Amino acid sequence: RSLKKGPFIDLHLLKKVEKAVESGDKKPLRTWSRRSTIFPNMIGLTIAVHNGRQHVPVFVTDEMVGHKLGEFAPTRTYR
Amino acid sequence: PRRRVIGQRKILPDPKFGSELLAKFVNILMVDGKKSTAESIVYSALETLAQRSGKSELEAFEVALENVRPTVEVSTYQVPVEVRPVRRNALAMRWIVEAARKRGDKSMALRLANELSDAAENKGTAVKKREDVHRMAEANKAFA
Amino acid sequence: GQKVHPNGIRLGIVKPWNSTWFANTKEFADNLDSDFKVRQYLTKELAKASVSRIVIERPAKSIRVTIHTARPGIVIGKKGEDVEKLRKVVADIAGVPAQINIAEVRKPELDAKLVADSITSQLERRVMFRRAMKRAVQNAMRLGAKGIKVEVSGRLGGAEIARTEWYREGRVPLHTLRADIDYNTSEAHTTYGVIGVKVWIFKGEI
Amino acid sequence: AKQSMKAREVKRVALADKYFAKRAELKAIISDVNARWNAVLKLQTLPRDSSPSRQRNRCRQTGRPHGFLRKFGLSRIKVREAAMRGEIPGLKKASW
Amino acid sequence: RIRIRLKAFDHRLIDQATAEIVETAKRTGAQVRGPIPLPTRKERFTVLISPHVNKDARDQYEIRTHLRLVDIVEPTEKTVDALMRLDLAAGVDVQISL
Amino acid sequence: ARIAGINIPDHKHAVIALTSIYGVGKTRSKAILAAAGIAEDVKISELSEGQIDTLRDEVAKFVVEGDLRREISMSIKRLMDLGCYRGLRHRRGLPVRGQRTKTNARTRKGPRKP
Amino acid sequence: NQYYGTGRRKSSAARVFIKPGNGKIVINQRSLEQYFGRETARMVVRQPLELVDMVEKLDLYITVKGGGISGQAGAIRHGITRALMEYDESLRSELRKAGFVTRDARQVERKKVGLRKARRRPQFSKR
RNA sequence: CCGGCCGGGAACUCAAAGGAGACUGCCAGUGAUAAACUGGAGGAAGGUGGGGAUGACGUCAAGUCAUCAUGGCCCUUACGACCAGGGCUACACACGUGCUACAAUGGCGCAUACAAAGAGAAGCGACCUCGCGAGAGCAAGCGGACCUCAUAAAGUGCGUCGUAGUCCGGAUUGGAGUCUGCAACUCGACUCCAUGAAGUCGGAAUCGCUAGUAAUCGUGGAUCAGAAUGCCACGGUGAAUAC
Repeated sequence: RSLKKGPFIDLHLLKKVEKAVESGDKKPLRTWSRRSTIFPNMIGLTIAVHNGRQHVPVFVTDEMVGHKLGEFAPTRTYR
Repeated sequence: PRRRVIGQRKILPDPKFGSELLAKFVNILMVDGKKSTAESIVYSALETLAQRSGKSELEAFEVALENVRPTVEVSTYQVPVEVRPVRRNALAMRWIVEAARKRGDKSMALRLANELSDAAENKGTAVKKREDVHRMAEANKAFA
Repeated sequence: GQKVHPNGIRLGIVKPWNSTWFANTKEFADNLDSDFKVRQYLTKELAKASVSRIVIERPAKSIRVTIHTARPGIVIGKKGEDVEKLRKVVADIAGVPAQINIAEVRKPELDAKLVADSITSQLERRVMFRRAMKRAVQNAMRLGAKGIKVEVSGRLGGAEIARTEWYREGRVPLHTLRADIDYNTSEAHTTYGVIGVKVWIFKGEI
Repeated sequence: AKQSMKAREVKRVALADKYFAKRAELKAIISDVNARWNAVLKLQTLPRDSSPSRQRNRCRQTGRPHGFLRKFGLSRIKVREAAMRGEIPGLKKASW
Repeated sequence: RIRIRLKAFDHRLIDQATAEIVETAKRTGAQVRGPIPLPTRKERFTVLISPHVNKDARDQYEIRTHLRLVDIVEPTEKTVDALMRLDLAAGVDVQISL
Repeated sequence: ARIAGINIPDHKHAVIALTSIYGVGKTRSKAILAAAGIAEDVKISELSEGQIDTLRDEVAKFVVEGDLRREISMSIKRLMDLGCYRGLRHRRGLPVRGQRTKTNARTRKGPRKP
Repeated sequence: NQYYGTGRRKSSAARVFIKPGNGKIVINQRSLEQYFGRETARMVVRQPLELVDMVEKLDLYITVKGGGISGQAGAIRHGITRALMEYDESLRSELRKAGFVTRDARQVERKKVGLRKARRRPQFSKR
């Protein structure tokens, strides 16, 4: 995969997740940051991930954790 | 060949028997510029040919190749025409080598040793190629 | 499109280079771009002066620009304030202490930069091209010039299709590599668009 | 090639030698086998154009992105034009 | 002892320059080895010659860097005083490293 | 010769007849014969029974036939039940590892339809 | 005494030294059957010495570098025939006639632009 | 200290500058006693020696207004500008050009020999230690015929495999990682373990090559932080055939 040293999330998503788990899961999060590895504290939140045009809501299950965000937001619509 | 009549280049003879005939035979057998491999195959195959027939090396080769040399070869006419000697033994070697590549034995030295042995009593595949050429030039004899 | 540039195939044979500095890979691009700036500036600010060549050389952290021109007096001026002004701004551009020299191109009708600039100037003063070309070939063949070919091209006389119409007199041996062919090229921005003027001048066989 | 792009290129160089080569120190020294804190991996809120892997190496004269040649600093087109005129020293046709 | 290594793009210009530095040095000082030539670096550049498609039309170019090495042996004060400020070369890079 | 399952390989060198076990290639087989102290080029004929169940004892220490097939199947099911890119991609029957589907996706996608 | 030949062949160079003596061949401080005499055609370094024979005639200390197997071997052949200024210009009648004093000036042809190699043009489609 | 390693030698390879050399020059024959052709000697080379650069007047109103320049037209709170995410990587399909194969003239393991040409400072990065490996750590030397990339590989000598979809082939896929880079999900490269398709020589048809050529084997470079089976170069082995 990547990275022997740390996983990756953006610092703005770090702060939005800390405030999102502190004051309870109230609303989906506008996230453009698809670069970001799902952390175990993010479990239960609804984080909408940008797929180029739309923020699609991603409910975090326990087995999302070894993954990037953008895996759960497909960008190309094939029929 | 449109204009240019040509010479020909001189090949080095064989490093074991001094035979330019057999040197051209290892060049006919050679693939991908690998000459060492081809001369190993020729030395092994003709060595077991000399051991099997008991004659000698290149007279067993010269008999086995003497049985496959074509005599003559072929609106659309298929005229019969007399083969030049250099082309004669060139075709001989090409048919021996090609028929030896067709065979289903283990090693190339056994395929070619068995093909030269099958050509010593003229019953192999290259003799069927020679008889085939001679049926074509014998059927169409009416054009000279 | 098929002929080699007749300066470039003669670069080691008879023609010299217009830049004659050595530089390693660290400063080759920087020296080269600094040369584009000093030839760009020094070409724009001497448009009236009939400049032929500008030769750069860099002896040990200092530029040495040589202006081959046909009118050296207008480059120097009344006591050479224009020269010291030019080396001041060339020292501004290149960032090194600048020297500057002026080489007088006598016989200016045998220099292809001056001929192409002449015909270009006449074409953008709206004169007919056959006079400009034909006069250029006649007065160039008049003084030496074992051959000359001029070639204008492109929407000539304000047409709606583009022609070429080249002329030549004498011998212009362009595949011969020891031929001293002085070739240069200009563009005439007229009110109908660009008109390309090429001119080859054969001077001698070695 | 689109003035905007050349200006954008100068922006990226100026940020590249302002921040990084001074705080790219971080990514060379602290992301290392030393302790750890997650902190300096998150201290890449530097303006993303300080990264020197965002310069394109455009042509010095025309700003063309493709066909660049690092020795001369120019695209292949201006290398040929200038090479033939004789402003590139030493450079001439090759044949062997 | 004192190696002077000269580089230039023009071989006439570099052997002129090194002939001048040789006769300067062994005229004033002593014990100059000689202009050893040290292989020419040929850097080749293969550009596309057209402003659009047409890969197969290319133009090949080269820059030949010539070296010469001198290697002056005797460290006379006269040859290092007389060796400085006297080049009269324009396209030569010298390296006068001891 | 019935090692690690119903697998019965024979009349072949032991480095290579062990590769018949689903979950051992060449490397892992060199590890089994080195760990069991067996020469690499003996057959299963000409090999004792105590020697065979030392090979059983060694091949039991890696995840092989059944456990490996259901482990792989479990991995693929986890992906397809996540509905990630690798799962949708794994589900439609199109190449996973970011390859070219405009042409030449043909192992993964099967021989061409019309 | 000591007799020299330069002897090169496709990017090789074989210094050939000859003293009169036995029939030994010393190539890069190594024997003939150990340098390339485990390989194809060690006969060609011995071809100049079958025109009048080497049986116990001359020890030759040869030193070749550059090139391949056959390149080095052809270089030694040319080197010995250049180094048979031991005897006079007598030999160079017959040694000329075997085609041995000819420097075989076949070199690898350069790759040319738009061709995959020196002449193999890339294949062209429909028409 | 057996290594050009040292003192040393400048012979030799070589390096690079300057010269000599090949011109039908000599001989014989044929030919309008002409041009020339055929053959021979000498010579490293023999008849534009090999290769390259060099591409006439013009043709295709061929290609490029997106390298650049440019006439006219058009947008000028937008057809200009800044940003994040996406796309250019989509896939029922069809075509082009390549790579790897289908194997025994081979696969694998062990040992061992012979290159040329290049690149390198925000770079090439030894030695040594750790890791199965990609790599990591400390870090000399080198702006370079001095150091590094960098071990050439086919070859050869042994052993094994034994005509099997096999010890062929490596696609695909799961897992585990390394590096570069703010960041490898869309969408890198490489490594390790596992998986092990299709393919057994290709229908009609079609292409390249005339000699260091084709074929085959490796190596380097440009672009480039990282990304070539492409491109541009370099050498190794080395044919067949031309009535």
